[PDB]
Amino acid sequence: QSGGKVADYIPQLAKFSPDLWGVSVCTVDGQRHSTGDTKVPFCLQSCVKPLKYAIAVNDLGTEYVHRYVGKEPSGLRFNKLFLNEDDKPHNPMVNAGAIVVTSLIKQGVNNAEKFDYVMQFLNKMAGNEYVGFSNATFQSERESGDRNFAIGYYLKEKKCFPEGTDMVGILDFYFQLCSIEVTCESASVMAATLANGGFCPITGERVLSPEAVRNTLSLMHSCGMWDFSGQFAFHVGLP
Amino acid sequence: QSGGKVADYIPQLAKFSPDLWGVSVCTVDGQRHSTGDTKVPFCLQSCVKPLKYAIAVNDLGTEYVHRYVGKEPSGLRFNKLFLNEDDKPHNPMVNAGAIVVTSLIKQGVNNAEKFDYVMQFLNKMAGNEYVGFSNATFQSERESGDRNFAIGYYLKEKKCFPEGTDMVGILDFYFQLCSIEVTCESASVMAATLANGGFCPITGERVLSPEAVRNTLSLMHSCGMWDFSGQFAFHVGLP
Amino acid sequence: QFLNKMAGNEYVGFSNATFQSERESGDRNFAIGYYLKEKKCFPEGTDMVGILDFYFQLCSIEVTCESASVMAATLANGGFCPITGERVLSPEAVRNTLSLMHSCGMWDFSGQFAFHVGLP
Amino acid sequence: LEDLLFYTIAEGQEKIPVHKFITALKSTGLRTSDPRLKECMDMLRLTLQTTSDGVMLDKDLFKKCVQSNIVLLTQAFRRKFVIPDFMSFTSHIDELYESAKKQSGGKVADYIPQLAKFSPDLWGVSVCTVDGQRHSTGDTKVPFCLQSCVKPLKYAIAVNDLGTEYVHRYVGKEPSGLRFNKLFLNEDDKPHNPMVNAGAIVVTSLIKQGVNNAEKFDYVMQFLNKMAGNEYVGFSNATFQSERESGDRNFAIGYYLKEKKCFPEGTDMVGILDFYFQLCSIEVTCESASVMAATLANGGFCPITGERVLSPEAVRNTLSLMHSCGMWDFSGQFAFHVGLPAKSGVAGGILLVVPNVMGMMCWSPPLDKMGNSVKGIHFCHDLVSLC
Ligand SMILES: NC(=O)CC[C@H](N)C(=O)O
Repeated sequence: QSGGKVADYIPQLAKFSPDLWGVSVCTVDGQRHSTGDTKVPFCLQSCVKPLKYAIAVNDLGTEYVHRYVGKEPSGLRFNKLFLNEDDKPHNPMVNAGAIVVTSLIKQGVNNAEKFDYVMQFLNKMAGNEYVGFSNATFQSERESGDRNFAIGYYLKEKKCFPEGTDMVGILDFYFQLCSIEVTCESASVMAATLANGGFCPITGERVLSPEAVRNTLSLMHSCGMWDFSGQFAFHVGLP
Repeated sequence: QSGGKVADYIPQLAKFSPDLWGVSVCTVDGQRHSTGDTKVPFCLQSCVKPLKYAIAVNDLGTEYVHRYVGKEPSGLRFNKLFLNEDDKPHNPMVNAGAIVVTSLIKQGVNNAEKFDYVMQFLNKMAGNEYVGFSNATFQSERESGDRNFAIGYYLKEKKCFPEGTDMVGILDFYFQLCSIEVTCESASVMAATLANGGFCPITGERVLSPEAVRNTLSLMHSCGMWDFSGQFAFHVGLP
Repeated sequence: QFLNKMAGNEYVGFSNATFQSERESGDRNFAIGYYLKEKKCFPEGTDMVGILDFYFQLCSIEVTCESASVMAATLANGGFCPITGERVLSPEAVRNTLSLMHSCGMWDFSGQFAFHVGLP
Repeated sequence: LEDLLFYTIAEGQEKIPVHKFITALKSTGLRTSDPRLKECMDMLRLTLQTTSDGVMLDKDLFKKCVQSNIVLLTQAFRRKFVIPDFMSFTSHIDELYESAKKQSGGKVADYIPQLAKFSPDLWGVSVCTVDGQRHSTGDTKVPFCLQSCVKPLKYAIAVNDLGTEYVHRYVGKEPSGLRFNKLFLNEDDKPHNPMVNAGAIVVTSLIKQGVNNAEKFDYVMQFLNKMAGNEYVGFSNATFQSERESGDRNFAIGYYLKEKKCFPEGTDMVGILDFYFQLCSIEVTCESASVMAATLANGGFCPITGERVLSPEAVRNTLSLMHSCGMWDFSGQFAFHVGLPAKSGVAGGILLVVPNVMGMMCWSPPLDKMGNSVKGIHFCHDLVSLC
């Protein structure tokens, strides 16, 4: 297959060649295998949202997490800015829900220790694999991502944020979470910890509560593919 | 629980008592059990749509069925009048998709044989149980149902109908299909034929193809509960 | 300076108290500005944040009713100040802004205002 | 010519096992992950699955297979490298490591609270030579930030890209004699040298002035990766979120420089300051940083790749600047006792350079009151006293 249309916005993402292709496999027990360009690092744009939702749930309880976000598919593009009948984001998967669930994690703590905590937790989840940070793609999407700023200002205007929260710092933190880079082999440990009962497939450590894993699996099955989620559940039927 | 708000439109449907409540259960093997007032007949409004979708798929092939209807959730009420980017209904569960899939079932033959055909399939699925027809709720919702007429005329204006199809007759046939009434015990035989691989749990015969059963099960799991489908999959996770 | 020329050197102040507010609390305007920046409907080489702050400053100007009586009177004339008689606005600009105020100068109430009052 | 050295490795037998071939290769100090011998390494890999003998290499296969690395292997296996008897050198390094482990020091980090989380007993030393010999001990695999140790590197980048006259049009080349946090300029209202914070800010203001930060960081990271031989050059975002909400002396210095109008025309101070924080937030390991200070120990040529990175003029200029004022107020004492071009930082790293011989890296989170690691200074003193 050929496809095309790599990336127009975020010009740092457009520098990748279109013929890059790699697939990594890791099972629950530890059986792993990879082919292609699996050693090349790449960013984790929008793929960290189920992970950060799991972190927020495991830290704060699902009722307190869903006090501010819904659990329904939006039915439109993730860039489209609108709320439900209750003036809330539709799901954590879309940009508004991602911003709100970034607001929940460690509300009384500054950005540096928040990033340190989430990076330590994700490294524990990854079995101390390679988890980097592409600062080149963080300088981009910050000076060029304008739709996310509009969504954040709309959410601040609708007063859907938790009290005593700065919108600009939370949006920058969300950009930092989106700017995390992993390889395909390192991301094979991802989607395997939550494929298990919250335990790491390699180290066997206790990482996530089973409730958080079940909730994020249900959310990925429901609206984990934007408008293509219905067709994906119809044909593939996998989270 | 109490609830409230029985039915505003379809004034024939508003005559039911608010404390009326019963549950019937039937399994794949054949054993069944029911409690309460299960013998009382009631209309199958908006519940026959997975059944008619299964009939249409089993008779026409899923590619020809989905040539006109998409397979994505809408995210809004079933009475809402809008289409997707491709000027098509989002899914067969909403009213527009139901109208389009009723337009496909035996398009070359008039209503008199079409109703007999779908009633024969419904009786074969039900194992010759009670499948009645509440004419009182068919005379109502035809003189008072106005949103369906607007939706059908919008679909005709968008030219999403098959060639050589009358809008008014197909809409009347859709009303007739929605006006079919069954009891709780009789409807318990339904949703068990498609719980099996298309085989009737009572007669042991074959009714539906496994592909049609899988397709309608996936669609009902995805967007079979309107805007509450996401919450239903989150909490219950059953079609 | 030009608005003072239009006002005939009347009282035109600047309420800084209402400028500090609506800057830390006006969030819908920021969303609109970022949406316009995302849609690329700005002139080339223009900073969105500074332009939005300038727009807030223009909205933060304060005048009295007597000073605002000279307002809507230079443009009620042929662009000349009713008091000083100086050349202020070109007649084309006055005609265009009068037509725009007559058309959509009252938000959703503009149609009813033109139906009943029928004045810009 | 490879046959005689292969027979010298051999004891008379024509067939030599691969286990014997990898034996004593570590004695030569050349690691197996060198891209120069990546042809030979890929040869060994492909012959390991397909040999039909089991762990064998044979003379004639070695003769026919090696087609581009004859010179390097001949220089390596006849002890033609600049540092012979590498076992004695590693024993000396281990003895100095054991001697330096006795000291305690203290005062790890007060400001940048993310930097204060490091263990005070962490200690590691990495060594790399010009030819390609390398050896590391201790905690050499732990990543750490390159705070103030990237300033000679960015100065070399700026000089190599802009010319020394254009670089020094804005920055002087004299030591200051005070701390790097001190806010003052020279008689001509210019930063004293690129090593202190003001000079670092001004030289970050010069690199690709017409391009935004997104491509500037990619450019400097490409140069750093070419210098490091595609080793681990990461980015610690945790220490970049800190030192931005808590680093106030740098903001005051930047505003003072903006007031003095020493910046190039059409430059935004805040963006350049953020880019400077990003440049100082780059993290590396001791092994990865050992590849650095060896490219500039050579004539701008990377010891691992063998390619060309920097002009010799830039290398000479940054070596002279590191020799002159590479240790803040301790530069005079360091030249008096050690007399080698080295650069320190608030992280704890020491970029000790021996010109045309070998490069080093010493990591110690505890710091002196002046701004240098106590263990690294003691290690350098013991090294210059012994060898
Ligand atoms: N040694 C250093 O000062 C490192 C530079 C760093 N930006 C700081 O101001 O701390």
